[PDB]
Amino acid sequence: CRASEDGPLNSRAISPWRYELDRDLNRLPQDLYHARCLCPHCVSLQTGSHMDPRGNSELLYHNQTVFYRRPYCLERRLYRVSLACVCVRPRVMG
Amino acid sequence: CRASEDGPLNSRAISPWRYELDRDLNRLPQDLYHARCLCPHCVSLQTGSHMDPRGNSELLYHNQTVFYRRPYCLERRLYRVSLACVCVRPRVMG
Amino acid sequence: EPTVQCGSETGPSPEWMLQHDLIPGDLRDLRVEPVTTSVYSILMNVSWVLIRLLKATKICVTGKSNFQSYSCVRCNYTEAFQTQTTFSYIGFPVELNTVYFIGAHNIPNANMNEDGPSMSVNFTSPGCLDHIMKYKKKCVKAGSLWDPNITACKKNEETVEVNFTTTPLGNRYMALIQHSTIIGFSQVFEPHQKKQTRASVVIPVTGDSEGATVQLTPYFPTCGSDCIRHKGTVVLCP
Amino acid sequence: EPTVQCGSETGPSPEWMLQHDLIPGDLRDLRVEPVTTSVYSILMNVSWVLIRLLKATKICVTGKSNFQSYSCVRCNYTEAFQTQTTFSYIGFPVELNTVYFIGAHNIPNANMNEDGPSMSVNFTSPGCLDHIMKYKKKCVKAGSLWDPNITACKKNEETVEVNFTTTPLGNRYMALIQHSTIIGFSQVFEPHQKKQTRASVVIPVTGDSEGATVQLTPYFPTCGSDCIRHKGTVVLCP
Ligand SMILES: *[C@@H]1O[C@H](CO)[C@@H](O)[C@H](O)[C@H]1NC(C)=O
Ligand SMILES: *[C@@H]1O[C@H](CO)[C@@H](O)[C@H](O)[C@H]1NC(C)=O
Ligand SMILES: *[C@@H]1O[C@H](CO)[C@@H](O)[C@H](O)[C@H]1NC(C)=O
Ligand SMILES: *[C@@H]1O[C@H](CO)[C@@H](O)[C@H](O)[C@H]1NC(C)=O
Ligand SMILES: *[C@@H]1O[C@H](CO)[C@@H](O)[C@H](O)[C@H]1NC(C)=O
Ligand SMILES: *[C@@H]1O[C@H](CO)[C@@H](O)[C@H](O)[C@H]1NC(C)=O
Repeated sequence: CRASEDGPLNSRAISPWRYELDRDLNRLPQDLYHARCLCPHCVSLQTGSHMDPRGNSELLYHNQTVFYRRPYCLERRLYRVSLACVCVRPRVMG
Repeated sequence: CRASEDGPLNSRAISPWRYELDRDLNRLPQDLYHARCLCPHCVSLQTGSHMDPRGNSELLYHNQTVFYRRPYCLERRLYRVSLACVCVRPRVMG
Repeated sequence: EPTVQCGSETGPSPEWMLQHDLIPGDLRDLRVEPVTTSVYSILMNVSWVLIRLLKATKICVTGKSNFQSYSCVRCNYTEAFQTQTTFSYIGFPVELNTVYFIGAHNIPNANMNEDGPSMSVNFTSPGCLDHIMKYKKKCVKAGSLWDPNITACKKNEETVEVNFTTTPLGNRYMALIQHSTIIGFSQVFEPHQKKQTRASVVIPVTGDSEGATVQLTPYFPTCGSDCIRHKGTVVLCP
Repeated sequence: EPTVQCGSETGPSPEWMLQHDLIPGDLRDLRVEPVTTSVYSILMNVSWVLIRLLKATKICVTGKSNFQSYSCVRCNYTEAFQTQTTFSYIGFPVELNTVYFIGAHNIPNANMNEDGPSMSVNFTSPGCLDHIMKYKKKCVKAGSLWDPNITACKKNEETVEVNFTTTPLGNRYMALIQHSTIIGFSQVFEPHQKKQTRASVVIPVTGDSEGATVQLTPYFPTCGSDCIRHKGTVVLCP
């Protein structure tokens, strides 16, 4: 849960995220890497090392085109890969 | 540029983005919407009405399967739509 | 004597590719309004005010809010309408917190390498923070109906004691205290009890917290870390 | 006596759809390293350590930073090699500020309802912020070459004057003064002059600025708003 300087853009954002693996034996590509938000809350720009609770870590999603070798025969369905996290301001009721 | 409370995440983010219209009478979808960062610098989580000079704004891009009506006939070429702005830390050397 | 029959089709229309020697005009006016059906469920209302050669009309709506969504509906015409002696339609399910860009064009439309595009209207769906749509399936499970009834008492300069009513949904809760900067941050765990349903949390604070703002964020598994929040203020208790 | 030949192909392999009663094994080892070609160009070095029935192994390049990366090439063999008595490949460019995940699997591969996938290796490609990769075409315009010689002098408590060399690249400059919080903020426009290349900027400040860090931010049109900055410290000037 820290922000570095070189990057690229994954260790440089206020709410960083790490790339996790999802493997399948009939998908193109074989290896997909979703976005997983690591820091529960956004970090302070004063240091960039430690987190502050004033913000929220909310994922974003888009639909990616994948091909499935379902019994051979090919298949085309929309797939769900999280692209990146954003720091959104909270909702307060009352 | 400012952050509101209801949403969605476009008027609620530290680096807000408004959607511009790119109308093409030979593209499917006929209307797309790129994200344009109205904030040159990121907003304070204290208020969200005013920005802070300690941050930077950077877009993310993706390849979205659109269709073009080139001479009619169908054809497939990826297009580079701007999804959202995210807040990224400065790079400082000397 | 025309009537409105409407359906669903997304993607390429058959007349989009084909050419047409003569082209209809265009929809002179177009309007959209939100109308709620009695029980909730919400459906979009599309009413437009409009020649002899004319076939149908297509409506496409796009939603862009933390997700991607795209739907289209074409409404056909039953028979020609020469008389001057304005239609409407109810055909789109509306989500929560979603901006909608809606545009319609007559079919057939302007041939390629020619101008005269259509016009569009815009509208933003109501959120979950209002009273009308606070009974939705998502909102109540996300915490719209829960009433914490926060009563936080400042014990002393360093410690603050917070009372809040619990719920069966969650067991761990955030805690924030923001006046000008962050002076209080803590994490707690509490088991839910039917006999006793009030909590007591002690949090250390740095600096004078008198008159601060108490912000309660629950950890409900169904809404992640971006869950709804409830207001609280420092109340001095004798 | 096998030899290395490699082409390029992205998508589904002709053996991906087909099935095979007998399936070969897998690569014993695969190590990927970066190599530099003398003039610059940066290229990853792909080398795998490798039964009687076997044809080829595919190499793919995939990583993600602000973007995606996706390219695949094949690598045929010429003859079978029963002899017990190492292969390599140089065919892939390296981008700027991108992570890289390299994927390789023998052909043919395992069928459905089976095990034995391929492996992957990590790699972190440094950006152009290092002196070896400091003259690259893109960010050399973005300010790698420029030496500000930034010198900050404080006249009095309210104002600080900033002395620095101007460049023909930029005309409008923004500044940061950050020691504990933001105490200084201004925006100035200065035209570069061939006769005199040494400009003056006045920026008012709030509070005691002794010991602060003066930080410069140029609006060079090639780098937008994420341009490289240059560190400077306040110097008490007689
Ligand atoms: C309108 O006519 C087209 C022509 O085939 C047809 O495909 C479509 O289903 C019709 N619309 C409705 C609502 O039936
Ligand atoms: C959306 O509609 C509103 C209605 O006044 C208009 O002001 C705005 O320019 C429209 N925006 C787009 C992107 O169509
Ligand atoms: C908060 O809860 C504690 C639990 O022991 C209780 O003693 C205290 O009286 C409560 N606060 C108020 C204002 O009743
Ligand atoms: C590799 O072998 C395949 C299979 O015959 C062939 O189609 C392809 O052209 C070959 N590529 C090279 C570079 O030899
Ligand atoms: C990076 O290396 C570690 C161990 O060295 C491994 O566990 C991890 O899976 C690698 N990263 C990816 C994306 O595979
Ligand atoms: C900074 O620039 C101005 C420009 O005239 C000059 O007068 C001043 O002496 C410079 N600062 C120093 C320390 O020389």
